[PDB]
Amino acid sequence: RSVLKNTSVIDKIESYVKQYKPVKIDASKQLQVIESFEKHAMTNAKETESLVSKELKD
Amino acid sequence: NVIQDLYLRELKDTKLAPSTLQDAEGNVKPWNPPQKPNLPELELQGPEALKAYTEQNVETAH
Repeated sequence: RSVLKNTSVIDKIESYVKQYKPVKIDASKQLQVIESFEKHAMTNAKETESLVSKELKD
Repeated sequence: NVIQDLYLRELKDTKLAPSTLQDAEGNVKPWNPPQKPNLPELELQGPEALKAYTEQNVETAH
């Protein structure tokens, strides 16, 4: 800014930048899909685990 | 002598040449804002996908 001697636009774009400073807001969208996915996955994982462990001892 | 004459003449009779800030604006790229903050779409939302996936790939691991 101290480079520009025509400064009356650096204050403008500074204020515009600081205005739109939360340019994009927070996202956690993996919290409904991750838990649902975890349930189906967990169910299947434990089933497989128990099955093959059982077979090993058999 | 001539130095003084020039110094005087030059300085006095026009210090700066005209300039206009408004004219400058046309010749420079103007600030323009990014469009949309954006929000990512809810990827694979709900068990609609899961019920589909369990059925779709009931594929075992051999």
